[PDB]
Amino acid sequence: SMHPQAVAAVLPAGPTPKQFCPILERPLISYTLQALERVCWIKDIVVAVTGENMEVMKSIIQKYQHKRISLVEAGVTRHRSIFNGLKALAEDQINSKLSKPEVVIIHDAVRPFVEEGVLLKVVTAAKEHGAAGAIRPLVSTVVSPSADGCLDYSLERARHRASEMPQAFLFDVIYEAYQQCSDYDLEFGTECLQLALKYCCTKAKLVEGSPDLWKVTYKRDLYAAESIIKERISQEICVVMDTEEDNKHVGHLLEEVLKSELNHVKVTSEALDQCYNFVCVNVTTSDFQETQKLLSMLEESSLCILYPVVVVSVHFLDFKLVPPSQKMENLMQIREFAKEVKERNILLYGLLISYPQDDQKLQESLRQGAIIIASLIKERNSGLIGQLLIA
Amino acid sequence: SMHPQAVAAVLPAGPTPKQFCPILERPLISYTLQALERVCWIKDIVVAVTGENMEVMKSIIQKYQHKRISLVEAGVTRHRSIFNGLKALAEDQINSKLSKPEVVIIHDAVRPFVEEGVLLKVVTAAKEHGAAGAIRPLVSTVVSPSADGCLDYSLERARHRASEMPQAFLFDVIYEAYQQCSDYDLEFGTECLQLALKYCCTKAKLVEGSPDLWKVTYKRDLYAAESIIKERISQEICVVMDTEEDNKHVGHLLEEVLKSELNHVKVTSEALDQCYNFVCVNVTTSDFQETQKLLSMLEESSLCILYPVVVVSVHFLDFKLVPPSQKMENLMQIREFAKEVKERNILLYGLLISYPQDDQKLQESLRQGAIIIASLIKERNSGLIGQLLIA
Ligand SMILES: [Cl-]
Ligand SMILES: [Cl-]
Ligand SMILES: [Mg+2]
Ligand SMILES: [Mg+2]
Repeated sequence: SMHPQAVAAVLPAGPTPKQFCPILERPLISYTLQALERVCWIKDIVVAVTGENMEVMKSIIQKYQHKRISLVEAGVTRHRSIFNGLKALAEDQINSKLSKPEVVIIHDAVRPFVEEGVLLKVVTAAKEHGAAGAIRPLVSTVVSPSADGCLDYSLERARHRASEMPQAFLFDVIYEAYQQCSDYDLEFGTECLQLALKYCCTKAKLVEGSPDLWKVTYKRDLYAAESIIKERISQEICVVMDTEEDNKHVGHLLEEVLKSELNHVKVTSEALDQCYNFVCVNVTTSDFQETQKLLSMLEESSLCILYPVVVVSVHFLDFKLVPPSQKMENLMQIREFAKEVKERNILLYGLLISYPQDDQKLQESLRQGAIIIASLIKERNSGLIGQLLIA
Repeated sequence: SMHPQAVAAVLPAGPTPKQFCPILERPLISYTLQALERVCWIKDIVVAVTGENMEVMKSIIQKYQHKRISLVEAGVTRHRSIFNGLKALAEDQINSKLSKPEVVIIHDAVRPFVEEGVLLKVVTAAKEHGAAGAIRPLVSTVVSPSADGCLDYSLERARHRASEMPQAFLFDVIYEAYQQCSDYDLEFGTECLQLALKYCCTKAKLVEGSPDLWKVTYKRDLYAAESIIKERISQEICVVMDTEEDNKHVGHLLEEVLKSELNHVKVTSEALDQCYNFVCVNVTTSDFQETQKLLSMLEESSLCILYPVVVVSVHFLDFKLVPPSQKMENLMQIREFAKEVKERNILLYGLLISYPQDDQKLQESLRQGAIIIASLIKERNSGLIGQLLIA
């Protein structure tokens, strides 16, 4: 209850920039906006986009239900885009629609893994100093080429750092800096903290940042970001079951084995909240009554808007190696359901567990079940939807 | 037939460095060595490792069958490790075991995506200039902190570049540079090209490099590298079949649909060479005679040493929705085979295609088959081995 007061954010969102490149069919900028919106004390988030993209952005705001977002037109350069964002926040006009912050954050649309910690640190350092920025060590040596493309000099790696986002400023300082800024610097400047230093004699505080702060620039960064996203949504599973005592027991049985086999995963069970993996468990039918309920409940929801939701429909059934033909015929309705719910961003898979078995055989099947489920969750791959797997 | 003559390479292999971190259970350094060994004209590859790791490295050389590798002891710093590598190549002693190169390449063990192109360019520039290095543009602004951790100054992004590997030198130049180098510079220097400039007045040629040249430093770089590796081994598939005319036709049928559905994939068919994906096709039995032959042929091979090999055993069978119980019982031997060959780094999956069907139903099953196969290839995930999938 001690959150910074009067804070807003500005994102310039103007190889080619990757802010609209999809990850799991969702544009990268949407993940960044989500990460910023989760920080309750950032009152307004001002995003600069170009005219050609203004409609894509608005559609993105609607589709993913982003809150506290005000759009402004980007300039041709990054400093111009940021200035327009600050203008919109200045509350110094008849036209102004937004409270003037004390502290403003600058972030980039292609840096989706920002969290409340580093933000708090840069906001706090900026109150005390006027300006602040996240830094990282250099991995590569920096060099200066001559006109003919030969080594002129090398810089001492230990005396330099890479400037990263987020940055934060006392609003009046940075706004005043932009108002004094030469048009040359607006065109060719890359670094807001250098503006504050040159035009307001404000020496920014450099805060140490995590490896997560990097900017998505290349294809390989998109790969890395996809993986981090998929890992983070793999850490929670909800096992769902009927009130029937048979179903509750196998459901809880599976819950327990998922907990013990998948270390560092939060597993819960609900009868029949930011969870994207569901394990629906059934003994008492050769059908999908429980799974159908769960799907209809998710087809409505906005869980499916934000990330692909994985649903594993699990059936405990009596059989030696293969279940009887007629029961297997019923289970194959999974294919049809999977095809339908794929359209709503749900990935539906089936898993058969032989029940009952001898103790050790059943233990092994439960472990295999857990591994299979973890695998389907990890990969989140649409290619295997509708399959009936066996533990 | 115009390859550079008298070339050798030196790799200093001494968060914590990631050269022994596994990707697909194979250490990162092994992928780099493979990439360098593929360049035929690099006569010797000298790798510096620390004493504690000398045995791991030797084991790695044996396990993955690396050629042309000579090991030397790493120093405590990077310049010391490189000097020892050059010493071993100098051929200026009774103890010398290696031809003296005209040009030597320096590379890093944690940069596995180096290819003949950039190598040729830096070797060629180094003949003409004495020294040469790959460069990249800067993504982040570089700054200098003051003692109290505040912004001192920012560097102009457009006048600087990030120095990357590979680098190459006329041997005598760089060897002479190391022989004149102060112990301070051996301790604190990060940049071989700066050595050549300071101690031999050699201005290195800066060659433009690809985004692939980056160094694996963080967990997120390991993710990216894994993805790139898996993508590159996904571009070739071998469909394997009996001489039986029935099997040849369904095998070739599937080959053709894989070609058309998987654009930019090289697909070939062999009867029953750097391919890690096999599709074994069978109509004429409810058994795995053809697949067993293929597995035994791979259990011997060194394909499985370098990358996990994916094998999809495909059965075309008559059935409406579910195949008859007794035939399904036979197909479940797949589970047992998969468990066994997993130990030899082979990932075995099963796929059932209903045959015959009406034209359009069969077309659809073939397409789904292709998507399933592509998915299993893409992910290369051990969790789903032994499953019988249905197209
Ligand atoms: Cl402006
Ligand atoms: Cl030495
Ligand atoms: Mg600018
Ligand atoms: Mg050194």
